[PDB]
Amino acid sequence: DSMDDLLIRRLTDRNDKEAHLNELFQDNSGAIGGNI
Amino acid sequence: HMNDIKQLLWNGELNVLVSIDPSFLMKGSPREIAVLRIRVPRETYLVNYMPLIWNKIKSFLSFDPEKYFWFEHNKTPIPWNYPVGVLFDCLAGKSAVKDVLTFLRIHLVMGDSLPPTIIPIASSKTQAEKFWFHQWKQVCFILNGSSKAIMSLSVNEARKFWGSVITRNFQDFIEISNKISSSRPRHIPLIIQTSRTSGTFRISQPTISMTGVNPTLKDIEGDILDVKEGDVMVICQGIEIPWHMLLYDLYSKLRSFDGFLYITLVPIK
Repeated sequence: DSMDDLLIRRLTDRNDKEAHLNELFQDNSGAIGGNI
Repeated sequence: HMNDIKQLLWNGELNVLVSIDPSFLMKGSPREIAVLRIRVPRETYLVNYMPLIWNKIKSFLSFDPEKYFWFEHNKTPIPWNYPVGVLFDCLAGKSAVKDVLTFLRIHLVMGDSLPPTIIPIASSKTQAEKFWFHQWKQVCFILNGSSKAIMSLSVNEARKFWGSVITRNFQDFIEISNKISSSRPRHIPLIIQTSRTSGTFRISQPTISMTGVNPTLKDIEGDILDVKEGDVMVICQGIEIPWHMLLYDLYSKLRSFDGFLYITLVPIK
């Protein structure tokens, strides 16, 4: 759980950092996953 | 818990700057045409964005849609058949009025001499799905000892599985992936890679038995370190993983969307 807590903490931080300035990458705002 | 962790991985996402080499465009076409600024999940393939790319440059192409197409990063060929997050980790290295922008720069290129080991971007709209499902078939076999679980899915169940990757339907993905295997692994589907950015890149898929054992990353140091090593940081899903971490836990929680657990080795000093 503390290991799981470590995972969650680092993954949440990861997502936050990688999400920074996402406003500059909105060309596919309606299709995040791409298309068939 | 597991699902909360998997939800974080599913929500994983990167800023990606795609540039279309002029070789594809008509001399004189607008700047905006050769550039796309998108958000791409860590758990997907770059090739899932070809439709988006083609639709934007169609009217300005420099040819009638025998050259090959592939992606590049800083003039270096980058394989589309690895999850985007895994490609990112390999390029990021220890990285795991002024601001730090975290983004992935990708360039679409063409040519006649296809680069070594690079699988070209196909016109066949099932290229990714076919490759991806084949990844899961191997995974099922590695985890269960047989591929029976995945072969028993209905045709539409399998399509729905791939479909969740495009639509980002977490519930469907979790539903099917768990069905393929929810028991304790006979072997661990593990791929180990170094950097495509620095040094001589290498990748391996060591056989690791799990029957009756519960190894930690340190326990399999023999598969991770090389002969010369007999100063390495383990990066999985963009984060640092401690050596005492249990391999079963790591796999069951941090494996990528193709069923394989990927670790990236980066020098500490």
